Amino acid sequence: MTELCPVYAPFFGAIGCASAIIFTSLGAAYGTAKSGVGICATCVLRPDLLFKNIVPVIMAGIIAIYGLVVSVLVCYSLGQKQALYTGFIQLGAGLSVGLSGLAAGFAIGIVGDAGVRGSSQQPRLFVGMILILIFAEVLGLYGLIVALLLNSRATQDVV
Amino acid sequence: MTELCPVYAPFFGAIGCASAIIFTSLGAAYGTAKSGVGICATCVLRPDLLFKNIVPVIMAGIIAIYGLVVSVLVCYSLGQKQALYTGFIQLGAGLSVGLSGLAAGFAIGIVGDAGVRGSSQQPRLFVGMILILIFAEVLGLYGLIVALLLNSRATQDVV
Amino acid sequence: MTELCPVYAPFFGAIGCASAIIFTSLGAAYGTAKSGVGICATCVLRPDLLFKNIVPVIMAGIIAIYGLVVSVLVCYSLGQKQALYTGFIQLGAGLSVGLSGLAAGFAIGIVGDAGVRGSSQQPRLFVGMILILIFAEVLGLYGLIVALLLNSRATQDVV
Amino acid sequence: MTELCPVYAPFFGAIGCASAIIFTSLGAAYGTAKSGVGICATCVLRPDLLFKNIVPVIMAGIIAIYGLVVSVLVCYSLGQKQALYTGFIQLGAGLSVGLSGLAAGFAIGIVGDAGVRGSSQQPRLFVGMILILIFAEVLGLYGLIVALLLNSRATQDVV
Amino acid sequence: MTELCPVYAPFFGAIGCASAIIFTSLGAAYGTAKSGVGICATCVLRPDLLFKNIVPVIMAGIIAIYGLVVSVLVCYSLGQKQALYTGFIQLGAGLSVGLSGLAAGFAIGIVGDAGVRGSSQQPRLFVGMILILIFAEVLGLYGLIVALLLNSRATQDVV
Amino acid sequence: SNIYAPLYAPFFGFAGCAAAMVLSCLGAAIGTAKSGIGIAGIGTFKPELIMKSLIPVVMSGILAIYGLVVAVLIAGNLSPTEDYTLFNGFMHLSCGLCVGFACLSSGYAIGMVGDVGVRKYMHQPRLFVGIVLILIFSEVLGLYGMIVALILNTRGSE
Amino acid sequence: GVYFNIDNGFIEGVVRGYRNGLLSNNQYINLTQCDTLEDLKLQLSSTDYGNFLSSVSSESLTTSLIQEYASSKLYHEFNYIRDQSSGSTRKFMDYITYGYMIDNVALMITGTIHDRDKGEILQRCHPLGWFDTLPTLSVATDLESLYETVLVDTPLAPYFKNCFDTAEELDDMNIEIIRNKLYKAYLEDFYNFVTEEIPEPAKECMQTLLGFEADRRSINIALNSLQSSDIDPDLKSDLLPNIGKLYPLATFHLAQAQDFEGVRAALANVYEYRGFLETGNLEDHFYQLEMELCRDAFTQQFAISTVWAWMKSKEQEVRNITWIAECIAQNQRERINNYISVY
Amino acid sequence: SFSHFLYYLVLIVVIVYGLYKLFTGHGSDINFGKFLLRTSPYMWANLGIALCVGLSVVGAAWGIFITGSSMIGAGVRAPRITTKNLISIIFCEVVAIYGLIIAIVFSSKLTVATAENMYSKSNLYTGYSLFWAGITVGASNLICGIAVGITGATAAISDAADSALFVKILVIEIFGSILGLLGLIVGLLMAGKASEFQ
Amino acid sequence: DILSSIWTEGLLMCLIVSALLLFILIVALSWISNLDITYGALEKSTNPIKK
Amino acid sequence: YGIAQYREINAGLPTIVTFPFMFAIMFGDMGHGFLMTLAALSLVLNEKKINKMKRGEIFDMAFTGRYIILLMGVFSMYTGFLYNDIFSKTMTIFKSGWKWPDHWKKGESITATSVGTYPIGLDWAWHGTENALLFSNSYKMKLSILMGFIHMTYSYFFSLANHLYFNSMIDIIGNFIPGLLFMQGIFGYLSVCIVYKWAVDWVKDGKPAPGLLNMLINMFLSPGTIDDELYPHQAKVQVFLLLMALVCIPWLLLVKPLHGDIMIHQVIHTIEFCLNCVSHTASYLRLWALSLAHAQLSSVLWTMTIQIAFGFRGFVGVFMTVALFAMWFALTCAVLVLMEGTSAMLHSLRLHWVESMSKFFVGEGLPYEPFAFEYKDMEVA
Amino acid sequence: WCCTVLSAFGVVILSVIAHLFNTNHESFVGSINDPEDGPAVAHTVYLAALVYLVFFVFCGFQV
Repeated sequence: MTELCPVYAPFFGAIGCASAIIFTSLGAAYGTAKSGVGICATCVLRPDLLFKNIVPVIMAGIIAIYGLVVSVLVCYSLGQKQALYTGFIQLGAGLSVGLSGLAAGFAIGIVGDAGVRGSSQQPRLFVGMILILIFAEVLGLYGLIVALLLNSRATQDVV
Repeated sequence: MTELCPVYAPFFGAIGCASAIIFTSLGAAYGTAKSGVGICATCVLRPDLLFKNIVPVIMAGIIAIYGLVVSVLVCYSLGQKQALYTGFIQLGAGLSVGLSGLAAGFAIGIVGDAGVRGSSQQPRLFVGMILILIFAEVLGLYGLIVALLLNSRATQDVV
Repeated sequence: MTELCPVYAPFFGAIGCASAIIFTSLGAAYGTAKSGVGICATCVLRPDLLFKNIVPVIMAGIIAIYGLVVSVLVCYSLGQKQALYTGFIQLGAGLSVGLSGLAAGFAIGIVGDAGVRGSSQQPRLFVGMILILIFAEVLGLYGLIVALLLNSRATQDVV
Repeated sequence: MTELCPVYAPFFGAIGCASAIIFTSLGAAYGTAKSGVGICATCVLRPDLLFKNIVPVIMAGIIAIYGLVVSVLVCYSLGQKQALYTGFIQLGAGLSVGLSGLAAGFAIGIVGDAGVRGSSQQPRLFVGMILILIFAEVLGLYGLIVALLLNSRATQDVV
Repeated sequence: MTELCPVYAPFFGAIGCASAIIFTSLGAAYGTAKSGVGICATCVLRPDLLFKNIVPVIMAGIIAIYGLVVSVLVCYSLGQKQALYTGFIQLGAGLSVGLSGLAAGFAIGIVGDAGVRGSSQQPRLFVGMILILIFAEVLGLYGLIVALLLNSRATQDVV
Repeated sequence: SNIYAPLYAPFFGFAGCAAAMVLSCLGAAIGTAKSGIGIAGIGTFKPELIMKSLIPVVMSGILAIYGLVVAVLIAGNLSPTEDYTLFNGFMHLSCGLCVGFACLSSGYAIGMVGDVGVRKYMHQPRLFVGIVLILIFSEVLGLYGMIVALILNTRGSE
Repeated sequence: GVYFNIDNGFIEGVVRGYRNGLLSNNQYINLTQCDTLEDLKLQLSSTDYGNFLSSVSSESLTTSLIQEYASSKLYHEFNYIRDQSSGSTRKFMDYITYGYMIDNVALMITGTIHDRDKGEILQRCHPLGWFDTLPTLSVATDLESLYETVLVDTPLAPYFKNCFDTAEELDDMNIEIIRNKLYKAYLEDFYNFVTEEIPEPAKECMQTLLGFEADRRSINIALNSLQSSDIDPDLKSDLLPNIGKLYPLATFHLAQAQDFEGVRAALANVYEYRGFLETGNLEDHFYQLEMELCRDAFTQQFAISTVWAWMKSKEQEVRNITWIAECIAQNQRERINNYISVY
Repeated sequence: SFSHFLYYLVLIVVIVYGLYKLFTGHGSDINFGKFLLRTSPYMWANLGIALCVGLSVVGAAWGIFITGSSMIGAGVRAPRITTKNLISIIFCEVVAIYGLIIAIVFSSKLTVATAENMYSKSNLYTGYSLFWAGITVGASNLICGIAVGITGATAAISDAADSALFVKILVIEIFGSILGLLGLIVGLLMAGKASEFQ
Repeated sequence: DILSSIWTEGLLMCLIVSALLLFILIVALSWISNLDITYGALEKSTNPIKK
Repeated sequence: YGIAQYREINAGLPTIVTFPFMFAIMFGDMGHGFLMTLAALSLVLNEKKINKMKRGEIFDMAFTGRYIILLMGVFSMYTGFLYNDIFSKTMTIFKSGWKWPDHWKKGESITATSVGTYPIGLDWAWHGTENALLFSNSYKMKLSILMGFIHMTYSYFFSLANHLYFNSMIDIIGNFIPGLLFMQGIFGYLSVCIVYKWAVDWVKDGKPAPGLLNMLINMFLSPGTIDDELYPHQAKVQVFLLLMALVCIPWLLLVKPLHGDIMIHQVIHTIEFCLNCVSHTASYLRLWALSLAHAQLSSVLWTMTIQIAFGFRGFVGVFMTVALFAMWFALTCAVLVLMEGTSAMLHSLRLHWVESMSKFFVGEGLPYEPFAFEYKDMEVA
Repeated sequence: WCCTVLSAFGVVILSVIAHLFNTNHESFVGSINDPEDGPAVAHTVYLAALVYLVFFVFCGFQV
């Protein structure tokens, strides 16, 4: 075990990879759950805009895709001889994307619930719902940007 | 494993670089969730005021922007041979900016909900609500300025 | 690094500088959010009195000013080969200003929203509001002098 | 103390023999308490069923029998010389039987309350409650068998 | 002291003799608390039933007797030069009797309250209430027996 | 010995297997429980489309198969005889955490939304298309974690 | 929700079996074609109520009598559910009783302002809202005695101390003010209670159903308080529940709604009450909405609010039974089908 | 709450201790792997065998009263459901049967190793395998017991309504029990390959 | 080989097992301490609709 | 955001161009902008047909957005020319940039030589390099802050234009000159700092090169310039600007009130003026932020949603790449243009609503709604 | 309906990147990780361009 490449270096990279999907999956789960509760609860009175209001769950699926892509790439970054430093940045990227996705998922859930409640009652609120969901999504998008930039930085000039 | 540059130095750097986006993302997510509930409540009743009333969610996205900037700036100072000073300062800057952004997000969400509710009835509360959101955002601005100072000397003549 | 100036010495300084802005930001954010809820509840009846009842949010702004000025000065006090004593004292100053500002912020928020709620009815309560706001801001003021006087000795005759 | 009979080994035997009575006693106490509340609540209007309604209480007593028998038969194996192997075996037997008895006691208590409640109103629910008790007690007998097999296996071929 | 009889065994012995009375006292106190509240809520309507309703209190006192007898029996064996096995056995007996007595106290308080409140109306509920009490105290009986068995084993061929 | 193969690596391999199975089982169980609550709630009122509304329970089952497949692969590539590597140990650890927590989260989401949708399905007939759309868009949540598990595991073996 | 079945499981099972006894639309139709009250009881014996009304002669049977006896069996059974459970559910069922208790105490306030009679007043009290110190409270010789005996040893105390000050009751009309503001205090306390200690989904259903009841009481207050003007809006604003789901954005306008125009403008603002007051009688619309939410409660299977849903459903059911019995006894067959229940 | 403040105290003290060790340079002194290696594998194996049956019994009993209490409550209105629903209790305690079987097959494996000798790969692997195989089987059994109990309670309530509703809801119970079968199979697969404590 | 002089491995094993025992004990106490008696059935109410 | 004052300089006219370009400097990519420009053409070309057909949910607010989207699309074209990335991938028409050394080992780390300056936009040689992210980020931080300061100056001059058109002098001397001198003396001094910093070839110059964004925050401490002076007295003379600003703030605080609550309003006015100035100049980093976010999202999608090149020269590979490209195009269109493009739309929209508008636009007046209507064929019920 | 724009883009963009592969361009081909065979992948991507041309012809059924 090299002094700069200890045998326990894979812990941090592996846990980062795990968290990168775990936390975003929890966030997307909460977002989908709250959004769909609102959907089915408020479109029952007036159904025809079910397909229109499906959107927050699409956003949560985008969050899940975000977690999937960051996790698969940090997996691609994993190895056996990797330096402790590499494991540290893989862990950092994983936590960044996962927790940013969790925050984004909370935003998706709450906003989607309120938005579908309004939209079933009044139609022009749908566009504003779209805009807010976009913002709650760009939160997790920023998290993804941070994570991908990190796990790109996690490999060069490594001994 | 230099005394001034220990092998475990970049762990703090990675943790700070991530936390700079996690905590800002959490603050922004809470802010946009509260503001979005407010927007939905006011726009189901007053649809036209939607686009005009979208600003608090923008100011919630400010916290995410600040997290992104501080995270990438901290990342550019990362290095496998980085000294313990560098990791220390990046950790401190990340925590400072992230938690300042979290407080800014709490403030933004709470006052955005309150001001949206108020402007739903009375027309010229919007300016005061905007200026209160301005102060809530400038709070995160102070956080970002502190983080920028720390990161600026994160690699100042470091041995 | 010598045992007089151990390698981990900058940790205390960095966490103190971070926590100063963090805690003053939390205090100012709570104060401004809660007092802004008060403003939004009062101005729907009295829109004109916004420019007058605005003060507590500004006072939270001065709390944030305290936090930033202490944070930036004590940050300028950093350095890699800084003495353990410097790190300890600057952690003390950062925590002192931060938590004093947090207490001041709680006071500002509660007093401010209660006072603006009352002054919605009665005009002459405004002067009492302002008086109590200064007698609460003096808390963050005391934190300011405490932190500054700690910073003065942070490196005075240090070895 | 030798490696395979360390001085701290009999602690686990002591904890096993204590727990084997503690957890079964707690389970049987919950069972008899819930059943007692149920029977006292039902008998005040239906005294004639008091004598036959005691069965869940005898059943919690049977839980106590499990606990006592396993605790004594495991106490019969302790010593200052007993190996770490035997200490682990008796510790594990104690946990198994105690947790089984605790779960069984909880089940008897709740089911007996519900069933005495049903038998108050409609007669042939009595046999149903009795059968539920019988199944929930072959449940406890399972843990009894596990504990006996474990402890019997302990003393053989020990250094 | 010899490793087989380390100096810190008396700590375990003192904790065991403490627990043997502490936990039984807690259980008996809670049991007599519930029984007394039930008596003072029932006898207010039926004064003459007082002396006859105080049996669960008697049995809670008997649980306190169990705690006292285990404590007094354990304290005699305790000594400075005891083997750690004796400390473990005393600790185990103390916890066993204390927690069994605490379970008995839970059961006795609950069933005594329920039964006395029932017997306030149903005069023939008192025999069933006694039966419930007896089958609930049998738990404390078994705790007492395991305490005697362990403590009697504690000083058998102890080096 | 091989320093990259310390003797406690199988502990983390079993960590991955155990966590994967237990969290997948827990998520599938919550999904099944909440979906069954909804099904039984609407059964007593409009007993007919119960079979059509059963599907969320089928998805909870599908979560169970996800957990099963990941866990059985993790078990398959463990043995005492082979020189199990510590990197592979944390690797199976992470595989298990990913799949288990993804299944748990997807189970929570699918159980909640299936319950609410099936309860409101009795009132409005055509809500089933939205219910099943949410069903599959929560399915993908656990599918993503299972794919993570597969790739992370196959690199663990490699 | 798995901890729910620790102690309420038997209560849950018995209440669900009771739901199985609720009357359906088809047997409402079957009871519709009945031509006489004794034919009504003959066909009703086939229903869940069974031989309940076999103790009265046909000539002595009246719609009021069948109302009283059906409500009496329901009250027996609710008391059974109440005393067959303990803890948080026990307090919940107490709060369920507390509304009827508020109505009963408000009724007892009359008879104390003017002391014409006591015993008949106490007897005619409907038994669901009974508490221990009702007979003691009945022997009150003045408003003051009731005021002190209702601030001690009865759940009336918190509401009274919150709303009233040293029995300033003679100036205020009982039914319009004393009863309704007390009901408000009860309702706020109950909503609070549900918000702290109830778990999901009992929470998510009970809170909205309680908000609905608050909305119904608020709308009734607003419409009945515009014919006269001596209810000043500030008191009216105070009198409105201040918690619900149309609060505040609709409550404010209702407080300042001076006429039918104001109330129509205010109430139609919220979505699910558009046209609610525009067509027909508020009875039908409000009871229909109440039964829809109760049916919604029944859809949930583990929730404390199932007992609320069941006993509101059964109360509205006995009200429908009374409606059918009256519309067949008093002729006027054109309004048989006004029954509201949906099962 | 006092408990939450206790968790906060535990977290802060463990974090500060870890940081202290890292800064004094003994981050290796907190050696999780050394702790794993030095502790006896007998302890892991026996904790696993104990906890598998313990958690299986806990989940079994939990589901038993969860189903049975509602079953008795619904049987009051119509006792037609008692015997025909007892199958839910049977499928709840087949989980306990699984726990007992896994416990006995695990107790097929324990024995005495040759003193400090054979404190090596084979026995260590067996110890950890037994430990978290027992945890897997027990926890999966507990959770499927919870699920089957809830579904059996719902089945009781539905059976109180209609007869055919019970048989259409019994599929929910079957799906719940598939989880317990999967737990048993995964526990067996990931535990069997480890040898006895030679 | 020793982790820490005071923190011998046997002490760690004792602490872990005692922690598991303590946790299960505390959860059992949480279950049993939530016993509440159905007092309603045990008090003859003065209301006529019960008597 | 708010109807104009009775005769003030309507903010719509500058926004006509600034909003599309603020969006584009946030958006960047050629390909996504080009597809959205085609979408804009879909409504521009068919404007005659769509005008008499119900907007509904297919277009909705886009009914009037045919020309807005067109202009932000052509500005997206420009930003692509000047960021050099058709979607994520960089194009290489223009002259070769950095000449990395001609001899390279199998896997050696290779630097690059500044043989010249790439004429139009970011140098294509930067693509794929380990320093690309740092270089581009520093570049576009400075680009964002400079363009934002220019936008602030152009918007703030509108306040002077408005007051001059209304022939009010006290408001000019009390708000514009103090406010302008403050904002220039800090942030425009920072801008002149950065432009001088690029202008000098630092290493050849010999004197130290200050950090990328260092000098001003270094100056925050004290007039005793710490080190690394930009130019002769450049770090020294700026104390004059700093003292001018700090003695200007109380003048700004007192000039307007000196014609009961007028002073109370004006103190709040000065406080908000300064706080908005600093906050908005910081907020101008949003352009950078979403530019980088879009670039990285384009990179990641491109790297693992298109062009795996699997099954090269194979019919099965042809089918696989067909499906992969269909999925890639669907993802790019929906996710990228809809989500991120409207996101950047909203960010630049708020930017104009406050950062630029509030510097000069204060007056709110009555709207102009004359008496007429075209038709009522909407079938109102 | 919507496949028309996808087919047109799969003609234009996929063709330009196809030729830019065939031109052995550094930014696309020749790297340490990408496939080294320029014309080989160029052949299959040209085939994809042709099949999108056919797909566009099919989608031209709007008339």
